[PDB]
Amino acid sequence: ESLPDLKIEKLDEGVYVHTSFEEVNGWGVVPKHGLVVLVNAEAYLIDTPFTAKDTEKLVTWFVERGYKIKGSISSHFHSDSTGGIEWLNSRSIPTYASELTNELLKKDGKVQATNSFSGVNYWLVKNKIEVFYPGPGHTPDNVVVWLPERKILFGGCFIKPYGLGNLGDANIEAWPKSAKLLKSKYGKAKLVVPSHSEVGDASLLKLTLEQAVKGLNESK
Ligand SMILES: [Zn+2]
Ligand SMILES: [Zn+2]
Repeated sequence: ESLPDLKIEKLDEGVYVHTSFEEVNGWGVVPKHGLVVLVNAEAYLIDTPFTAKDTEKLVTWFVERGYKIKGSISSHFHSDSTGGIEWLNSRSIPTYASELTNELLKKDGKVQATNSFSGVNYWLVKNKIEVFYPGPGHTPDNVVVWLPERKILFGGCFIKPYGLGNLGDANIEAWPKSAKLLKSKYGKAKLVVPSHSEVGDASLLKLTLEQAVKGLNESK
């Protein structure tokens, strides 16, 4: 009835932070950040909004300012990251997903991305966008997206300094190990964009690490 409208804010050179909302069973509504990275005249969707409406608005807002949407990539199989894939597929816009996240969607009777990748890393665009997989954590497929020439890290729902959040499809045992490996590879971070918290810096990495180890202990 009353849910904030899609917000698109500029983050750096060609990087935009997009936020959509959705009523789940928390203290009500919960915001979710994603990103549009502009390479040249080509935009890329790092995670999509929860719905087609928000995904349709986001796309056109960029197409309006003369940018062709080259594709999207989802961080994990959940909805704050895969909802708008459907809309995108019908408009036949290249959609990407990890082979584990596309398997998980399938499992849930959800439409699948039209492009898969595997391995510890994938260059969506060779020297500008890397997708890294530190290992099971928030969910078992969650990936992280790295912006080389800007030191920005999109860590979606994996990065959660203040609270682990939805433990639904977690791997509490391994989150600490992945959280540790992630702090190592990309500690060279300028910015770190969580899915449900204010933008940060290398510190959100150490925070989620303690947050995760505590979660592991706090269960045994
Ligand atoms: Zn999630
Ligand atoms: Zn989430």
